[PDB]
Amino acid sequence: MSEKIEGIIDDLLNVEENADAIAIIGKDGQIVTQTENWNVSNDLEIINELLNEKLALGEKGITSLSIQGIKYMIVENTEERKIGTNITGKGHVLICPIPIGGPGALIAYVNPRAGPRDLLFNVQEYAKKLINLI
Amino acid sequence: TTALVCDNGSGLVKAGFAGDDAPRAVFPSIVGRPRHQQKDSYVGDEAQSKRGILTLKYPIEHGIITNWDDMEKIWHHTFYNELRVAPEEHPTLLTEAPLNPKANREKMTQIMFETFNVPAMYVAIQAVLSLYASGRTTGIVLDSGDGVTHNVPIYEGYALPHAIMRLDLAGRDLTDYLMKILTERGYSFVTTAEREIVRDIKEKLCYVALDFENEMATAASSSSLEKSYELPDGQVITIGNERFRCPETLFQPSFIGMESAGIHETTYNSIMKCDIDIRKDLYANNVMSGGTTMYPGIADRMQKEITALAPSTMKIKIIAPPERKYSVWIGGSILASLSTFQQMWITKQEYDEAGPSIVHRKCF
Ligand SMILES: Nc1ncnc2c1ncn2[C@@H]1O[C@H](COP(=O)(O)OP(=O)(O)OP(=O)(O)O)[C@@H](O)[C@H]1O
Ligand SMILES: C/C1=C/C(=O)O[C@@H]2C[C@@H](CC[C@H](C)/C=C\CC1)O[C@@](O)([C@@H]1CSC(=O)N1)C2
Ligand SMILES: [Ca+2]
Repeated sequence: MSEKIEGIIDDLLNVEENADAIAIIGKDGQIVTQTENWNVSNDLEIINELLNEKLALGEKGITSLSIQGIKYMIVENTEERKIGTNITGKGHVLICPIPIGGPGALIAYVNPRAGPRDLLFNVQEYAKKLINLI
Repeated sequence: TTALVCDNGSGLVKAGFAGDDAPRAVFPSIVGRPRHQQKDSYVGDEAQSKRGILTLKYPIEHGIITNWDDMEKIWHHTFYNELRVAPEEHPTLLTEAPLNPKANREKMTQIMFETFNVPAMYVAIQAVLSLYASGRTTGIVLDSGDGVTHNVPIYEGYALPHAIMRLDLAGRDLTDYLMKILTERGYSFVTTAEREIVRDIKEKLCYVALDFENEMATAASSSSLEKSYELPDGQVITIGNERFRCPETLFQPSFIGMESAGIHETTYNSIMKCDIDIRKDLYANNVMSGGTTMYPGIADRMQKEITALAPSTMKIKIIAPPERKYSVWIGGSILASLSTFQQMWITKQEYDEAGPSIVHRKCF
C-alpha cells in the first residue's frame, strides 16, 4: 500500500532469515500487500474467521486452519499473537492482530527449521508499527 | 558451569544439581517463625523438627506462590543450607504451574536476579518437564501433587494453553478426607500432627480399586481387604474400604462435596479441546507424574476409564514411571544439563536490558 509498509516487510525479512513469506491484512479484512511467493486470497475467510473469533465460556475455538494448502494446528492464541504449526514439518504461521485484538494482521509464514515462537518478539513489534499505517 | 534445578511444590521442595539422576534434597515447603520473640525463621526439615515452638506457613498454595517473603526464605535456605552454593555462581532453573499468572513469573525472575544475583535463570512448566523425563515431547500429563492436579496436553515440548485443566483436589485433600472417614470407624485424627500420621496411612495402605462397586462388595463381605496399622503411641488400628474410598475421590470429587468431573473425564475433556490430528498421539502418551499418582492400581484404573470414553479402537497407553514422585525435578535436570539448552537461559545481561518481563519472551 505505502513505502513505509514495504519498508516494514523488507526490514522484517532482513532481520528474521527464517521468515519465508509475509502477508498484511487490513482493517477491512482485505489484503493490503503480500510477498510474491504466496497468495492467501482463497484462504482469507478462515483467516478472518480466526481474527474475529471471540469465545464465550463453553465454546470450542478453531483448532486448525489451512493457508495455501498447508494445514496449521493452533498452539497459541491471544489477542496479541496466534501461532499455527504444521504437524508434518511444512512450517509455521504467526498471525499478529493489528491493533491488538483487531481485524488487521501481520502474518509471517515461518520455515520449519525454526521454532515458531523465536520469531515472535520481532513479528509482534512490527505489528505494533503497522497500527498507524493501515 | 553446573546448573541448579529447584522444583517448588505446594508441599515439597525438590532441589539439586543439573545432570544428577535425583534431587540432592527433598524437604517440606514450609517456613516456621517462633511463637515468642535462636533464629528469626526456619525452613524445611528443621521447621518440622521444632514445629511445637513455631508457627508454620505454606508459601505455595495449589502450586502458586502466595507468600513471597516466605518463598524468599525457602529459596535462600535452598541455596545456602541444602545445596551449599553461592547463587551468583550458578544458572538456576525453576519450575511453575500451568497458567501461572504473568506477574508471578516476573516476580520470580526479579527476585532471582536482584536478590540472589544469579548469573542466569529459566522457568519451565512442571508437567512439561515430567513429559521430558519420560523421553517424549508430545503427550498429555496428569500431574497431581499435594495442592493441585492438572491435565496438561503438550505438543513438541510446549503446553497447549487453551486445553489445560486445573483441579483444586490433590494429596492434602485426600489426607483430610481420609481423616474424615476414619471417624466413622471410631478413631480420631484432627490436629496438624494427627493429619501427618493419616498422610502416612494414606501413603502405605491406600490404593485405587479397579472397579469401585466390586471392591465395596468384597470389603463388606469379608476382611481379606482389611489391613492393620500402628500409631506412634502404640494403638493398632484396622482399616478396610477407607483404603480405596480415599483415592476414589480423584475419580469421584463429589466424595468431598466438589463439583468437578474426575481426573479420567478431565483427561478426556482436555484431549477433546485439542485438534483431532494429535489425538492418537495424546491417547498413546498419557504420562502420570506427582506423588498423588503413586497409588497402586491407578494406571490400570485410568487405562480402563479412558478406554470406555475414547473411540472404541483408540490406542491408549498410561505411562507411570517408578520415579514419578520426582519426574518434574528429573526433567529439569536433563533439560538444564543438555549442551543444546545453553542458549536458552535468561542471562543477567538480558535481564538488565529488558527487566522482569524478559521471562515472557524466553520462557513459555
Ligand atoms: N505412595 C504414595 N501414595 C499416595 N500418595 C503419596 C505417595 N507418596 C506421596 N504421596 C502424596 O503426594 C503428595 C506430594 O507429591 P508432590 O511432592 O508431587 O506434590 P507437590 O509438588 O508438593 O505439590 P503440587 O504439585 O500440588 O504443588 C503428598 O500429598 C503425599 O501424601
Ligand atoms: C514426609 C513429608 C511428606 C510430605 O509430603 O510433606 C508435605 C509438606 C507437609 C508440611 C508439614 C509437615 C508437618 C512436615 C513434614 C512432613 C514431610 O505437609 C504435608 O504433609 C501435607 C499435610 S498432610 C498432607 O497430605 N499434606 C505434605
Ligand atoms: Ca509439583
